[PDB]
Amino acid sequence: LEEKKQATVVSRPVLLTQENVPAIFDNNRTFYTKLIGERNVALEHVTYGTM
Amino acid sequence: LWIVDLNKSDLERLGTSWSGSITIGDKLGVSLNQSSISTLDGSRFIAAVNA
Repeated sequence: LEEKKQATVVSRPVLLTQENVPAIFDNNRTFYTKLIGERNVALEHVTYGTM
Repeated sequence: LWIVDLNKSDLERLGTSWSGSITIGDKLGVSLNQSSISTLDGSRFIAAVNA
């Protein structure tokens, strides 16, 4: 068995304030993917957090 | 204020992956990919395709 794996991910938050004032941004989506089978049923998922 | 979301995803899956074992004269046993002979003696090698 042999294989070659390659993956990229590029993400960016944007936010604005005034000057000399704090601000918070945070975010977390959950990305699902389709495991093969509908009656033979299962899922798998990864949360992707940012702050 | 205006919430707005856009989502877009596509995914493809194709190919096979093999496993199983053979036997020769009750003298030698060749197995492919972790198929233990301690559970199988005459069950010949199988495949699995996903599309």
